[PDB]
Amino acid sequence: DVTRIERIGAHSHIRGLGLDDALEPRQASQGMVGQLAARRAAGVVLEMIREGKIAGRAVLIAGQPGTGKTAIAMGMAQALGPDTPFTAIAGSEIFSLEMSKTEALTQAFRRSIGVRIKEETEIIEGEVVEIQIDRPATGTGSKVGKLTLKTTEMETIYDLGTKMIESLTKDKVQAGDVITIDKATGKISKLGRSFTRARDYDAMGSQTKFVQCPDGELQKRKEVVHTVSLHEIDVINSRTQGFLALFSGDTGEIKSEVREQINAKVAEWREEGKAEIIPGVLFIDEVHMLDIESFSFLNRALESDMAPVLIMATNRGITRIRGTSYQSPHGIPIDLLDRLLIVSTTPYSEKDTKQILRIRCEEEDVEMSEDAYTVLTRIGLETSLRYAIQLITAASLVCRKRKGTEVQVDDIKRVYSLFLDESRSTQYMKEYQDAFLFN
Amino acid sequence: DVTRIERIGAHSHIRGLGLDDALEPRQASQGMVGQLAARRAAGVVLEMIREGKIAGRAVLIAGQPGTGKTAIAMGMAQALGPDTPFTAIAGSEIFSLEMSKTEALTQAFRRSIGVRIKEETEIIEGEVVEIQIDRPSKVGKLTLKTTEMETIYDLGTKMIESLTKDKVQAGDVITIDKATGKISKLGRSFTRARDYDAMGSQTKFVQCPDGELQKRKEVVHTVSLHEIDVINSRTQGFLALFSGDTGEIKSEVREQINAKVAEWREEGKAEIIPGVLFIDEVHMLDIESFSFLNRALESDMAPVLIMATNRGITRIRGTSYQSPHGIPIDLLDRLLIVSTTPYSEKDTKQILRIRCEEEDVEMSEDAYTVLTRIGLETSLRYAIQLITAASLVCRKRKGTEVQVDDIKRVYSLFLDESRSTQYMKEYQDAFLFN
Amino acid sequence: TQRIASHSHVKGLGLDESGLAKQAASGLVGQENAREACGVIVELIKSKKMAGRAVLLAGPPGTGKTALALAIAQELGSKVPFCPMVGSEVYSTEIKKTEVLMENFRRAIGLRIKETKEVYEGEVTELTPCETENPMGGYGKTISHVIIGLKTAKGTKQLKLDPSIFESLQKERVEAGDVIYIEANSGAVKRQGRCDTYATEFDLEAEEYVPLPKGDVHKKKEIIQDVTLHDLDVANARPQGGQDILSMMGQLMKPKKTEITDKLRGEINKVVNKYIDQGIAELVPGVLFVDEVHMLDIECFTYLHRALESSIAPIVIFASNRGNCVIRGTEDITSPHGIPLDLLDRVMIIRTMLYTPQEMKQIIKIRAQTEGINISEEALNHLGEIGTKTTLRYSVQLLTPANLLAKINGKDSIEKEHVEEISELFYDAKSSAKILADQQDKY
Amino acid sequence: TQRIASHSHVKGLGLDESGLAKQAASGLVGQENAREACGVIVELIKSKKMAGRAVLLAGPPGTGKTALALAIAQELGSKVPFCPMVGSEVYSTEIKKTEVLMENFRRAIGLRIKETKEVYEGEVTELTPCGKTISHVIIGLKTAKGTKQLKLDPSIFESLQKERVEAGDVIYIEANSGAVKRQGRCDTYATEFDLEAEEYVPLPKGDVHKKKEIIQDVTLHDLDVANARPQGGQDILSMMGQLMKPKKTEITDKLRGEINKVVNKYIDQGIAELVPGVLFVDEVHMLDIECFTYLHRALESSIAPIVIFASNRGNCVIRGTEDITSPHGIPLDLLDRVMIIRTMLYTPQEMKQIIKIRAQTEGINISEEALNHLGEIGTKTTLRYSVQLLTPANLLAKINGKDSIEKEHVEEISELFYDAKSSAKILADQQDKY
Amino acid sequence: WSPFHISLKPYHISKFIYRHGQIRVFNHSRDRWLRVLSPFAPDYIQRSLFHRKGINEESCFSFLRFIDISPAEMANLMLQGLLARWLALFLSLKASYRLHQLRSWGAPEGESHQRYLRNKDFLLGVNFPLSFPNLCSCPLLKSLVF
Amino acid sequence: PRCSVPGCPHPRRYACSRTGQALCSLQCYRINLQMR
Ligand SMILES: Nc1ncnc2c1ncn2[C@@H]1O[C@H](COP(=O)(O)OP(=O)(O)OP(=O)(O)O)[C@@H](O)[C@H]1O
Ligand SMILES: Nc1ncnc2c1ncn2[C@@H]1O[C@H](COP(=O)(O)OP(=O)(O)O)[C@@H](O)[C@H]1O
Ligand SMILES: Nc1ncnc2c1ncn2[C@@H]1O[C@H](COP(=O)(O)OP(=O)(O)O)[C@@H](O)[C@H]1O
Ligand SMILES: Nc1ncnc2c1ncn2[C@@H]1O[C@H](COP(=O)(O)OP(=O)(O)O)[C@@H](O)[C@H]1O
Repeated sequence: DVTRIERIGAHSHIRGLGLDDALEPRQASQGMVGQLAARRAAGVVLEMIREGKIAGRAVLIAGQPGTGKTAIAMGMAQALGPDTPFTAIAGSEIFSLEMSKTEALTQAFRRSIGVRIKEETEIIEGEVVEIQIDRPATGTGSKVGKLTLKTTEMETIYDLGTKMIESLTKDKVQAGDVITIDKATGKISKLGRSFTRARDYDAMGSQTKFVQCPDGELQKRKEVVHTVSLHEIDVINSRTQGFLALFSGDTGEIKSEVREQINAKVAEWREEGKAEIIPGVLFIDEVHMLDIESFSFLNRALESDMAPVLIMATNRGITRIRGTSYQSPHGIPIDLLDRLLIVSTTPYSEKDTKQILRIRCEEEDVEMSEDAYTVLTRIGLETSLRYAIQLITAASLVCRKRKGTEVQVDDIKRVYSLFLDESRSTQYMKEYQDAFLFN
Repeated sequence: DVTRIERIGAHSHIRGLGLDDALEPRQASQGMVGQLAARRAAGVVLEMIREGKIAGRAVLIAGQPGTGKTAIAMGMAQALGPDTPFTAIAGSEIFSLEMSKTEALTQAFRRSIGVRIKEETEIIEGEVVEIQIDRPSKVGKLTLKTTEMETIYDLGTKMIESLTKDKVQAGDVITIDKATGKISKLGRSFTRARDYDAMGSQTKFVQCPDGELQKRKEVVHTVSLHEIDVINSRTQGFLALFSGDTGEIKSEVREQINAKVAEWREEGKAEIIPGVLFIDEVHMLDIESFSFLNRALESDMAPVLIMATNRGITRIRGTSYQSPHGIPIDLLDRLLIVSTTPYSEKDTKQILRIRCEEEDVEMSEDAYTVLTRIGLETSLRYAIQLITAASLVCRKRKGTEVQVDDIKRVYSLFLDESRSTQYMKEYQDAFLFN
Repeated sequence: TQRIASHSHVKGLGLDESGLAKQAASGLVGQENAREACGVIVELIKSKKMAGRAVLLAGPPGTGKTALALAIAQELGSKVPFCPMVGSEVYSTEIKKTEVLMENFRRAIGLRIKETKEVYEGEVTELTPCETENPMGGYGKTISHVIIGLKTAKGTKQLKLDPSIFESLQKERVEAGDVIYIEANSGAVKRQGRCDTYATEFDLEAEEYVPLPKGDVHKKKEIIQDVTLHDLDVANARPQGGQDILSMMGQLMKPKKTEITDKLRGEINKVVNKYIDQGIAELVPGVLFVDEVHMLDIECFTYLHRALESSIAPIVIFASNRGNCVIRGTEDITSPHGIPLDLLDRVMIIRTMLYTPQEMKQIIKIRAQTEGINISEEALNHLGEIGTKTTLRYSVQLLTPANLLAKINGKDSIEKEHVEEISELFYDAKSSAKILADQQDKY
Repeated sequence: TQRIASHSHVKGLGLDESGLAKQAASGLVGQENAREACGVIVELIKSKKMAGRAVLLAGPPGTGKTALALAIAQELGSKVPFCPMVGSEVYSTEIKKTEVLMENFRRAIGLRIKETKEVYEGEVTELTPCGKTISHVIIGLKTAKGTKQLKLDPSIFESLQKERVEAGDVIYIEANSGAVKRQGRCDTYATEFDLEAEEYVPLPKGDVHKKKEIIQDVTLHDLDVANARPQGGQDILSMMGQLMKPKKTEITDKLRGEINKVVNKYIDQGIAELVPGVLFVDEVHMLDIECFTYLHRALESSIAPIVIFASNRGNCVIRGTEDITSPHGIPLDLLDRVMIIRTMLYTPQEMKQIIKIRAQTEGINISEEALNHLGEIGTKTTLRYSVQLLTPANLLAKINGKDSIEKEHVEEISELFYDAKSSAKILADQQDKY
Repeated sequence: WSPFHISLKPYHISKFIYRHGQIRVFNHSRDRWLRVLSPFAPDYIQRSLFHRKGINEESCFSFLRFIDISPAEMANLMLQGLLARWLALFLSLKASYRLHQLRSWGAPEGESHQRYLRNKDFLLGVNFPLSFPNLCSCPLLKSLVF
Repeated sequence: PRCSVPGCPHPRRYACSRTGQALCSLQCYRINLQMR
C-alpha cells in the first residue's frame, strides 16, 4: 500500500552481477541476465575494488546503446553493497559554475574514497526524575546543580558541572523527559516524556507521543560507524565552522594546501588505527561528455595513491573528443584510453531479450501471457530493448483499465499503436515534413 | 526659460495615437501622421489592453526602417497613459551578467502587471512645537502645529522612549502613522532656519505642513507584480528594487505570489491591471529566449506584448536558421503581425511640419519642399535631423525662418549613409579593414 | 473576475471510463490517439509505482501538445505536484544546467505531511506567581506555578504554568492587557502587543494595538502541509534559523542558488523514508513537464540519461515542435525532434497531428464561448476557412479583436464583415513572410 | 608645469563669428568642412533643447576625429559635461554591456548647483552645551585675525565629539556640509606636556569666517550610483563596511524614474540647473551588435545627452554579428540615426603646419630645413609618425649641445625609429623568422 | 606546533594623502547634494506616497505601506549603511514570529469590511510550510530541516 | 473619550493647545476656537 521515496526506476530489478563464488556469470541471477563476457569482466574489477590494494585503476564499459553498460555499473553498485562508496556521476555534471572542471573531478574522485571511522562513547540514558539548578543572587554568577535519573531497573544522582547545566537548560529538559547524554561531549538528546505524569502537570508546556522508560543499566556504551569521504574531510577543513557546505555545495576550488595536508593526516589516521580508509568507485556515466581538458586531468589525477577505482560508460563510435576536432575511439583521447581496461558488451539474442522482459515483469508485478511475451520479444528485437521494456507498464495499465488480470497480446498491439518507437515517429516526421520546424 | 530633465527626443512630438471613437485614424492628429491600417490595428490592441480581459496576447509591429514602428508603440504608450504599466525595453537589455535570459524576460513581464490596492490610513503630519515629560511611569504631552491649527497629544510610555531615541526637538517637522506608532522626521521648519548657524549633513528644511493635522483617508496604491516578487526574494529584498541587485528569483516564490494575488482579486481586496511589455528591436532576442516567450505568453498574468522589428527573412540569433523577422515560426503564430508601410510625399510633408511644430521652428514652404525630397530620397530620419541643424545654421546667420539655402548648407555639412559610403568607397584603402 | 489565458478552457482529457476519447469533452477536441495515450499516462502517474518514465509529445506548432500536457495536470488535480518548465530554464547564471534539471526533478515530488498545531493565546488579564503555603527548608519563598489569566472573545480562563515561564515573560515585556501566545508543543511565550481594548488610553502610543482573539484561549487543529522535496533541499542547504552569525551573514548577503550535493539528497531521502514508514508523511510523486525540450544542451540531454533512470525521479513529460534539427551544443549533429537518439530511445513518443478544417472550427467555437464572445455561424465558418489557410493560433487570435471591433461598431456578436476587417488589419506568419520576400532589399 | 599630450594644442574649433572655419586657429588647421559641421554641433549642445541627437565623425586613421571631438569639449569648456569613453569600455565583468552604455549616457547630463561655501576655522576657545539634554552647543573660535561664537546644532557637536575635540584644539568647521576636521592642538598649549602624542599647529593667520559662492558640478550618474545601493554611511569610523565589498550593479530603470522626478522637483525650485552635455563614444566600431541595438532606444529617449561617435573602419564586419559587413563597422539601422561628418586626408602643407603647431606646443625650436623634412616624411608615412619624431629629434639635439632641430637630427631619428609601413616591409621580407 | 606568524610593515599613507586625497573628505560638500537630491529623503517619500494628485497614480515607495517599513526607517536603512541593515534584520526576525501566529490563526471574517490590504500584507515568505516561524511552531517539520 | 464640541459624536483624537478641550477634526478645532 504505502509508497517510499525510491520506486520502480529503470534499473530497480538489478540486485548484483549474478556471479557465483568461482566468479562465473549465471545465465540469470540477482536480476541480471545474458551478457556473459562483460558481467564476468565486471566481476574481476568488482573483486579488485573490494580487494582495494591498488589505486589509479580505470575501466571503460563500451558497446551499442541499450546493451547493459549502465545495467552492469548500476548492478555492481548493488553487489559492492552500501558500506563502500560508489559515486554515480554523469559526465555532464562536472560542468560547474561554482568551480572549474578539474575541481569538479577532484571532488568526484575524493567523494569516492571513504574514511570509515568507528566512534564509541559512554552514554547515560534514563528518565529524568528531577533537576536542581542553583543560581547565586548576583556575585560571580556561576550556576551549580543536580540531576536524578531512573531506568526500569536502576536510579542515581549526578552532581552536575557548569557546561552540563547550560546544555540541560538550553535543551529545556524537565522531569519525566527521557534523555540520552553523551558523557564524553556533554550533548543531551531527548527521546520524549515517560507515560507516568498524566496525573500531575501544568497547562501544556510541551506535547508529544509518550515513550517507555529506558531499560537495564543507566550507563551504556554506543557505537557509530561514519563513512566520511575525503571530499567532505576537505570541506570540513577548508574553513572554520564549514560544516553546512557539505550539504549546501557552497565551497568551490578548495586549496591544494588543504588536500595535501588531508592526504598526510588520513594516512596518519590509518597508521594510528584511528580510521579505516576504504577505496570506492567513481562511475563516470556517459564519459564521452568530458572536455579534453577534463580527460587530461584524468590522465594524471588517476595516479595518486588516494585515487579511487573509476568506471566509465560510453555508447560512441569513432567521434570527435568534446572540445576539439580530433576523432578518436569512444570520443576519449588515446592518452586516457591507453591508461584503462575496456570491457565490451554485446547485443542480445531473442532468448536473452525475452528473459530481460520476463525479469522486468517480475519486478513490476505484471502478469503477461506467453503469447504476449512472444510479441513483445519480437517488438524488442525489431525496435530497441528500452521501448519493449516501457510497453510492459503501458500494457499493464491498459489491461487494468479494461479490468483484466493478465496482459494479453492485443493489449500490447494496442499500446504499440498508441506510443511510438523512435523509428516510427522519425518515419511519420517525413510525411508532415513541412509542418515541423527547422528540418 | 528653465530646462526640464525630459526634453525634445525623437518621438517627443507624438502625444498620442490619433483615433476617432469608432477607431478610424485621423490623417494627422496627436502628432501622428499616415499609417492608417497600422493605427487601426494599434487602436484595436489598445482597446484589448484597456479591457485586460485576456492574457499573453502579443503583437509584432514589423516593417522597413523609418516606417514608424517605435513611433506607433510610443504613441500608444502615451494614449494608454499612466495608471496602466508600459514596460519598454530594447531586446538587447535582457542579456544580463547577473541573471539568465529567462529571468530578465520574466522580470520584464512581471513588471508590466499592476496590482491595484486600497489601503486605509491615518497619519499625523506637523511641526512639533514642544515636548513636556514628567519624572515619576512617564506620561508626556507633546504639541503638533500645522498652518491651520496648534494641538496637543497626551502620549504613552513607548512614545516617550521613541521620541527621545529619534531625538525630536522643537521646530522639527514629523509624521507618525498612528496605526503603527512609527515616527518619521521630514526636516526642520523654514520658520526655524536660524536657531543654529552650523548644521548637520542630513538636516533638511521644509515648509510647515498644512490642512488637517491627523488626516484619516483611504489611498489607492499600484504595485507592479515584480515588486511583490522582489520583496519576497530575500529579507531586505526591497533594497534590490533600486540596486538591481536581484536575480534568479525562485519559481516557488513567483507561483506563491500568483496564488496570493489571485486570492486577493477573489476576496476583492486588489485588482490586476494588465499593462504592456514593449520589446523594441525584438530580433535581438536569442533562440533560448524566444523559446521562453512561447510559455511566457500562457500565464493568466502575462502582459499584452508588443514588439517592434526591422528584419527580412533573416538568421535567428544563436542558430543557423533563416526565418521571417528573425523570429522563430513557433513564436510568430502566437504573435499577430501589424505591418507598417513607407511614406508618400504627402505624408512626409505633414510629419516634417509636426517635427518643426515640436522643435519650435518655422520653415519656408520651398524649404519643406526641398527637405521633403531629401527625406524621400535618403531617409525620413535624416530629414528629421536636418531641421534642427538648419535652425542652428539659420540662428548663427541671424535669420529667423529657415530658407532652402540653409537646408542645402546643412546637407553640405552632414552626410547621410548613402553619400558617406560613397566617399568611404573613394578613399577606401585608407580606412582599416575592407 | 479572472482573465482568460491561452489554455483556460482545457479542463481535462475528457475520456470515457473505458479510456477511449470523446470527440469533444472537457474543453478539448480531436487528437484521440494522443488523448488516449495521455489517459494511460494519467494512470501511470496515479498508480505511484513508476519513477523516471518519460513521454515525448511530438508534433507541429499549434497541434496541441502543450494543451495535452496541461490537460494531464487537470486530470491529476492540485493534490499532486505538476511542475512546468521550458528547456530554456536550465541556462541559469547562478547554478550549473544539470543542477537546474535536478532541482526541477526534485520539485515534482511532494510530501504531504500532517501534524497538530496547538496554541494558548489571549489578552493577559493577570500574571499571578502562585506560592506554596510554606517555603522548603532554608528558603524565603517558593513558587509552585505561575497563573496566567488569558482572555478571548469566547471567555477568560486561567492557565497554571511552570515557574520558569516568569524568567521568559520578563525577557519579553509582558504586562497585564497585552495579547500573548504560547506554543503548546514548545512552551515558548511570545508577545503580540497591547490589546485593541486599550487603543484609546493615549492620543499617541508607539505600538500597533492588536485585535482581541476569537475562539477559545486554547486552539487546536490538525493541518496538512505539502512540501516538495526541493523545499527540503533548500531549507537544509540555506538555514533560516536566525540567531547564529553565519545565519545572519548568510541572510544579509545576496541570496543564491547553489550546487546542492548528492549527499543532501541522500540524507533527505533517508529521513523522508523514516516518516513514510512511520505513516506521518504521505508521498505524492508527480510530473515534471518540460516544454520546448529541444532548447536543452547535449550536456543537459546527457544528464537526463542518469536522471530518468534514477529510482527517485518523477514522471517526465517532454514536448517538442522540431523536425530533424541540430542538437543544441553540438555543431553539425542533426537528430529527430532536436533530441539525441540515445535520449529519444528512453521516451514513449506520442504523435500529435494537424487538425482537419472541422476540428479547427470546433476549437474556435470552444475558444469563443470561454473567451466570453458570441460569434455568428457564417463568421465562424469564415474563421475556420481562415484557419485552414493559416494556423489554428491565428484564427483563434482573431476572436478578441473581432469582439472589440463588433463592440466598437455597436453590435453584441461577431458578424462576417468584422472578421474580414481584422484579417486585413493583422497579418499572420504565412502572409507576412511573403511581404518580406517581395520587399527583400528593404529590411 | 603641465605635461604635453597628443591633443594639448587644440583649444577650440577656431571658427570665426559667422560660423565658417579659419584656415588655422585655436590650435587646429585645415579640416574646414568637418570643423564647420562641429560648429553647428556646439550650437546644438549650447541650445539645450535636444535629447539623444547624435553625430558620427567618420574617416581614416590620423585625420583629426578625436581632435575635433576634443575641440567641441574645449568650445563648451568645463561648464558642460563632456564624458569620453572608448567603445571597448562596454565589456565590464561586474555588469551587462547595455548597462555600461546607460551609465555613460547618465554621466553626460549635469546639474549645476550653487551654494555659499561658509567655512569657520580657529582655536576652539570653549565648548558649552546648553531641552535639558542639548538644545544647541555654543562654540568659540579664535584666529590671529579675531574671534567668533557659533551656535552649533547637536549633530555637529556629535561630530566635534567624534573628532575628539577639546578646548584649545584648532578646528575647521564647514557650515553647509557640517564637515568638521581637527587640525591639531593650538601651539599656545604646546608646552602643556614636554612630550604628548599630538601635533601642535600655529594659531591660524587667517579669517575666523570665510565665504565663497561655489558652483558645484554633479551628474545624473553620480545621483543614480549614490542612491541605488545603501551608502557607506559612516566616515570610515565603522567595521561593518569591511565585509561587503562594493560592485558596480544593474541600477533599475525604475530608480532612474524617481531620480528624474526628484531632479525636476529641484530644478523647478531653481535650486539646481541642468546642463545637457556630450557623451563621446570614441571608436564606436568596437561596440557589439547588442550594444549598438540598445542605442536604438537610448538615442530616442527624451532625457538622453548629445552623443558623438567616432570611427575609422571601412566596410568591415559588425562586431558580434560573425558575418555582416557594414560601413564604419556600425549597423545600417544605427547609421540611419546619426548625422555623419566626413574627415579627410591632408595635403602636405596642412601636415607641415600641424608639425610646427606640435613643435611650438611640445617645447621644440625647429629650423625650416628640418620642418620641410618632417613635412616630406609625413607624405612618405603618416602624420602621427612625423609628429612623434619631434621630441626624440629635440632630445638628440639637446644631447648634441644644440638649441634647435636641424636636418641631421630628424634624419638620424628617421633611420633609428621605423614607422608602421617601413616595419611591415621588414616583416614581409623576414616572414619565416617571426 | 603553531602556524608561522608573519607580520608586514604597515601600509604607509602620508599626512598629505590622508588630509587632501580622500574623496570622502575633499568632496564632502558635493556628496551632500547626492543626499539632498535623494528620493529616499523622508520628505520625498511622504510626498510621493500620500500627496499624489491622480485618483489613481503610480508611485515608488507604494510597497512601504505593505512591508512594515516607515519612510524614516527606509531613509535610515539606505543612508546609514550595513549597521542599520543588520539591526533592521534582527528586529524583522523577531517580528516574523509575531506575524506568523497572526497569519495562521486569524482566518475568520476579514481585516476590515472584507477589503483593504493591511500593513505587512506583502510579507508573504512566512506562509511557506518550511518558513522558520512555521517550522518552529510545528514540531514535526523541524526534524526534516535538520 | 469624545470630542468636546457638543454636537460631535466622534472619539477624541487630540486636544486643543490653547483651550485644553478634547477634539476630533479641523471642523471641531474651528468650532472650539469660535466657542471660547
Ligand atoms: N587641426 C588638426 N586637424 C586634424 N588633425 C589634427 C589637428 N590638430 C591635431 N590633430 C591630430 O590628431 C591626431 C590624433 O587624433 P586623430 O583624431 O587624428 O585620431 P584618429 O586616428 O583620426 O581617430 P581615433 O582617435 O579614433 O584613432 C594627432 O596627430 C594630432 O596632431
Ligand atoms: N544484462 C542485463 N540484465 C538485465 N537488464 C538489462 C541488461 N542489459 C540491459 N538491461 C536493461 O535494459 C535497459 C537498458 O540498458 P542500459 O544498461 O541501461 O542501457 P545502456 O547500455 O545504453 O547503458 C535497462 O532497463 C536495463 O536494466
Ligand atoms: N507615422 C508617424 N507619425 C509621426 N512620427 C513618425 C511617424 N513615422 C515615423 N515617425 C518619426 O520618424 C522617426 C523614426 O520613426 P521610428 O518609428 O522610430 O522608425 P522605426 O520604425 O524604423 O524604428 C521618429 O522621429 C518618429 O517619430
Ligand atoms: N485538442 C485541442 N482541443 C482544443 N483546443 C486545443 C487543442 N489543441 C490545441 N488547442 C488550442 O490551440 C492552442 C495551440 O496548441 P498548443 O498546445 O499551445 O500548441 P503547441 O502544440 O505547438 O504547443 C492551445 O493553446 C489551445 O488554445
